[PDB]
Amino acid sequence: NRQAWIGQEVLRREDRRLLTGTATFAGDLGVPGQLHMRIVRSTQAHARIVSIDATEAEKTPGVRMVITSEHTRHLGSVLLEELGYHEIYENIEDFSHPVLAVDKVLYVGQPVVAVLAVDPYLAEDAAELVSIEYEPLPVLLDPEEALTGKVELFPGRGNEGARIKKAYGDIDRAFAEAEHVIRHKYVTNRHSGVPMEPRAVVVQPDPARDTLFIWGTVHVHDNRRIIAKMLNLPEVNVRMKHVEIGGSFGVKGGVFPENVVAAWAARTLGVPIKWTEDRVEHMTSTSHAREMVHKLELALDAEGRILGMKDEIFHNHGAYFRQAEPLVSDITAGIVFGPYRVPAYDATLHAVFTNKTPVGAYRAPGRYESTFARERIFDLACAEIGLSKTEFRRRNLLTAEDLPWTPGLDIVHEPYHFDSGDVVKHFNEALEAANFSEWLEESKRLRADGRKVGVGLGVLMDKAGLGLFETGGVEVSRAGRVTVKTGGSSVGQGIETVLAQIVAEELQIAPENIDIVHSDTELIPDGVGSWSSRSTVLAGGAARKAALAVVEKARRLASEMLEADPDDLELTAGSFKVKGTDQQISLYEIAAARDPFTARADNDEPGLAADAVYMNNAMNYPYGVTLVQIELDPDTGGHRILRFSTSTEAGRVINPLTTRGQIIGAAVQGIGGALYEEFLYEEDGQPITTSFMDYLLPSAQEMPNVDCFVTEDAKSPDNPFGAKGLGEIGIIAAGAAIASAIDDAIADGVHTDRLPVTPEQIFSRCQGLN
Amino acid sequence: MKPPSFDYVVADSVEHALRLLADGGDDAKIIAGGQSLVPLLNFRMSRPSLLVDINRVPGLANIRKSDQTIAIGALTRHAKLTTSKTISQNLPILSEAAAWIAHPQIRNRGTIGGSLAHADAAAELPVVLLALDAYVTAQSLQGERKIPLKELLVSHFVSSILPGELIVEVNVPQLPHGSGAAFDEFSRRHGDYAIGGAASLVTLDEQGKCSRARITVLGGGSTAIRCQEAENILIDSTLSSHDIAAAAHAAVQGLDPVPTVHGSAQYRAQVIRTMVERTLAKALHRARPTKES
Amino acid sequence: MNAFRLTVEVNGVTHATDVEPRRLLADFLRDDLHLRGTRVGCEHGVCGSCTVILDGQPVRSCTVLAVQANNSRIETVESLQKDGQLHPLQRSFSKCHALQCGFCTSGFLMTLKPLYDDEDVTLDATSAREAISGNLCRCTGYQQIVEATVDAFHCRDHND
Ligand SMILES: Cc1cc2nc3c(=O)[nH]c(=O)nc-3n(C[C@H](O)[C@H](O)[C@H](O)COP(=O)(O)OP(=O)(O)OC[C@H]3O[C@@H](n4cnc5c(N)ncnc54)[C@H](O)[C@@H]3O)c2cc1C
Ligand SMILES: Nc1ccn([C@@H]2O[C@H](COP(=O)(O)OP(=O)(O)OC[C@H]3Oc4nc5nc(N)nc(O)c5nc4C(S)=C3S)[C@@H](O)[C@H]2O)c(=O)n1
Ligand code: FES
Ligand code: FES
Ligand SMILES: [Mo]
Repeated sequence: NRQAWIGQEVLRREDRRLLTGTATFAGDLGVPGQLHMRIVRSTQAHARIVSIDATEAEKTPGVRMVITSEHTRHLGSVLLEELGYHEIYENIEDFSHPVLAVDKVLYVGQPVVAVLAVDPYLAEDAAELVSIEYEPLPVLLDPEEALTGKVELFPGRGNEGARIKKAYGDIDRAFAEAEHVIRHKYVTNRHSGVPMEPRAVVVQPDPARDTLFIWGTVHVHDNRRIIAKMLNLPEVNVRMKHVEIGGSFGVKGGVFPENVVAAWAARTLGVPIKWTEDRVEHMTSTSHAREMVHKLELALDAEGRILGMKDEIFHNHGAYFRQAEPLVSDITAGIVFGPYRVPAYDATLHAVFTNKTPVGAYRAPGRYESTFARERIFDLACAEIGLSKTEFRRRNLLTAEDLPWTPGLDIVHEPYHFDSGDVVKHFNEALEAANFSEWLEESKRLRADGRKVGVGLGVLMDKAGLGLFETGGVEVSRAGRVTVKTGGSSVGQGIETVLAQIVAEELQIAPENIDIVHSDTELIPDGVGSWSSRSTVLAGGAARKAALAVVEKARRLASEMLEADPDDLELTAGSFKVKGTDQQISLYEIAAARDPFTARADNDEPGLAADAVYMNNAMNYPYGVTLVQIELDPDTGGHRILRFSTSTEAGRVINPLTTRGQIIGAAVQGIGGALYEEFLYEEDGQPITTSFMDYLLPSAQEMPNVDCFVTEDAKSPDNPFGAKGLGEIGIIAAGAAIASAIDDAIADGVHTDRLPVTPEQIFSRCQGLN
Repeated sequence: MKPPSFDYVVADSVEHALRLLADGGDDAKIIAGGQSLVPLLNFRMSRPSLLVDINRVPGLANIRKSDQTIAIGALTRHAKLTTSKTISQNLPILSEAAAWIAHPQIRNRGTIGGSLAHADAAAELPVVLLALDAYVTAQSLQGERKIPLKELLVSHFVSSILPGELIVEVNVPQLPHGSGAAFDEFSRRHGDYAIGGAASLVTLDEQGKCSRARITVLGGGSTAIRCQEAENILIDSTLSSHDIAAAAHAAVQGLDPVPTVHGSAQYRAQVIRTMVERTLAKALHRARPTKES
Repeated sequence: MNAFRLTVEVNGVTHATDVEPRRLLADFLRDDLHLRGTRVGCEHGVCGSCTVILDGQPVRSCTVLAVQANNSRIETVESLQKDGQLHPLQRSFSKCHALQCGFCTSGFLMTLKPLYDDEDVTLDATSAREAISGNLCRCTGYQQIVEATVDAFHCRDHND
């Protein structure tokens, strides 16, 4: 019996917690003697202040204290972000406010003053009574007029952002010797993750001062490292506790001003502090994303093959870096080329500042915005060259042949180098088999008195190792069960299930008996976290050589327990059959026997100096094509997405049932970005989309009756097991394909630039009939 | 979140309610449903000192076919409009119109009496009820008024209800017999506050001219709007894509809407325009009986 | 200045407690009736999670002051499970991976509950979508939920 578990559809381990409601979330936590923090936020977009009136706030009963800026610029550093630095140069700042500075305000929703009261009702009751008089300054909003820079945000100025540049060989000759040279600029919409759980933090101090407990949800819960350094009380003593999270999409990823204010205030009062975000707040305070300006250029010959490709990008970072370091901007500038033959290139990314909510990293950050413009310049190019988008992408995709194809673009640091180590294979048979699966041609064939069709491709910077390591640990027990410690984090995508399978496979124990513990920094003093579709080959790779450390620790230890040497039958139950077929020793009894007999019955080998797990220089790049067909009502602005199918090649799907969730779910978040979601600021500076009535989240009825999934496990990469990151591959080309279809269905020019596609824009067909 | 502090009471009777909030507050408010008041509280956009819960008062809950009209209690739930009588002539337009009001969860607690007194510019009910020529009885401590729907709707979020007084019941006249009623709206997602919508109702002359027509507009200004002159076109004239198109294209010329987030001014005028003719389409067909179907 | 005494039935257990009128039902059902099962996402009758059974009808625990619920039956997601055995709705939701994060699970489940318990109707993909539509999710999106609900209604009725 060699029961296999990886690749199998097994129902999630997380399911029952969430279904019954036994699972606790950050907002669910209660601690006796709690104080409830409410935050007085900005009402100006750009303003310096004189704030001294919390008098009637301080004097309403039930309120224990009101925290001003002067409390917190103290010690009271300003929000550091970490490695990925060089640095070039420099950093400060942003970081955010970073904590309430008693001088200037750089966006509506910025923390200025925190109150502390007994119940959250009384907390904001006192928050109203706080008065701050403002000097309104001029307001910056357009990324392009940020750097043509009058109206400077920082008085030190403090050039807006960081300028990233990457460019191969001889693009001067690649362009100069081209027949069709194509220039167009694209604009992406400002939108984010907007998960269902708003941000929430609970801090309990151990006033014995020794320590501090944080049931806050800080999204690398092993980034106590920041709070520690900031508060100067490091590094244990800041012991983080595990909580379930209601979705993040990287939008919650990192340290916020709220996190430190609470932690500081908790420490210096010896009193537990609780914080729970407004949705409204979330819309003006939680990290933004997606807003770019994509000037692009192409070099093409009479064949239609690529020769040269690129110009400048303007990433609008909002007002501040927020562990939203060039990281994403650096990634974006690395992969606006995707999985194509691109002889040369010229990135000049301008990460810039405006009076908006500080930009973090939304699901597939910088790659939704880039694979849009890239596929919106390719579609446009087919208009002049004259012939099909299908057979353009078809023969200048990614020659292989070529593979390994060390590019092709830069000067390749994505995010460091060198890459693209595209050792993973056949670029094309995906697109080929993806349309041989099976329609596309079948309703390009349309009697089409309705409307039309679209395409788009997405490669992914999706195992950001991180580099070198990731920790893991497996433990067998006296009670039948198995325990797995990991540096992973259940944002709700099924890590605790995937790892259980990985361990199940290697240990020959049902994934039911295995439990997984994460984000509890007392058990797990070191872990990396969960971002950039990574946690399987990294943390699952940790789980493997952990479970593989026990099998030796056990099988070796079992040969000593009976007297048979390490050869037997073949050895799994999980237990130990020597011979064929006398006797046996179970895997748990082995562990139960290693008690206080001079020892210990467990493993945790990742890692040491010269790390473990080892994933270094080159990450895997998964690639995928999205296929869409839309109908449109022209007398109004309506549309009904008739068909949808994202198909992505990624070696070794670990859990097919759950990966389907990660593909479909993401794809919808893409349609949300493509046709519904935009943060609208009024020309003076105030946010307009603050409620849910304004910001449009896709609902059940409007979505495609099915997103089809075409994944194949050809060409496993060489990081055993040969698997890929898949938690982002849904949204990548969701924007471009929708756009192409809309332009194909009208039909004028293939000339759409700005997302989203509002119903007002989409009667420019009233023009067509006129 | 976090609504302001207030005192709270449940009224026993229709004049008990009037009696208490009168001396209770210059700024005492009524509640009933909550789906508009309670959220206005979590946004701290309202500061009642006293809240009067009338949601538990006997009479105002039923539906009657009195005389040549139809009586509806003010506390009648949106859901009990999609169900069940429903009412006479039934479907009337309302079960077709209420089916747009947000979702079942909200429709389960939102009252007709609330939406009319709240009077959101984009509220689906008043738009319909104006096309039916509604009549709203409003009891007060002093006496009892009856106000037609035309004067009632003042502005967005403003009604002509005097402070203190209470909307008791809405009665709609049961129109003619065998007439056409339809309602359609456009919105990004099914159930959102619509960009543009229309409710058109046609009565056939059989011999088949048009005897009477009433037309209203969702989101033409600050309130529902009768297109009294666009109706004049249809009168005496028959069927026809053109008379329909001519009627619809002439209902929007007198309209200046508000923007911006979901659409611009002239934009909405053109969406409403296709809403009028489209409703007029099914405003026939439904007008066919003589039954035997 | 003003305290109010609640006499409410919650998931069977009747409670008597004094609460300030302004506390919302959601906050009351989480404190101190520590039934964290009910979850709060939006703040104005949209997110869905909010949703609870009030007197048989699904309403938002978030547009109702706790005080308005006096002398009424209330049921939350905690009340589905009956002696270890997950209520079939919960089973098919896991059988079809109808949930990844957890938030949009109280909301949908409680919306679907009275619909389930009453003998009609069938729920086909189209009518299934319309049913859950009152609840938002940012993870699935719905495809599997719609697939999950349908499955639940087949083992319900036609059932071998
Ligand atoms: C087109 C449309 C879209 C909608 N969309 C949404 C949505 O997206 N989300 C949502 O949550 N809800 C929505 N609603 C519901 C809307 O809030 C309704 O007004 C609902 O009925 C609110 O409950 P209520 O008005 O009965 O009680 P409340 O909302 O408590 O009433 C609010 C106000 O009405 C007054 N009032 C109520 N009854 C009376 C009376 N008998 N006499 C005098 N004054 C009275 C009160 O003084 C109070 O100030 C929508 C409704 C419509 C028509
Ligand atoms: N059942 C699964 C789950 C994940 N994977 C893949 O294996 C890795 C393990 O996941 P993880 O490392 O956590 O991926 P990320 O750290 O990038 O996070 C997951 C991904 O997809 C997500 N899925 C989410 N789902 C829910 N319900 N809620 C969130 O907040 C989520 N947030 C995310 C975010 S953020 C991203 S980017 C990922 O590469 C994923 O593609 C898989 O094969 N099978
Ligand atoms: S938060 Fe109360 S309904 Fe969404
Ligand atoms: S809401 Fe995040 S998983 Fe459904
Ligand atoms: Mo992410």
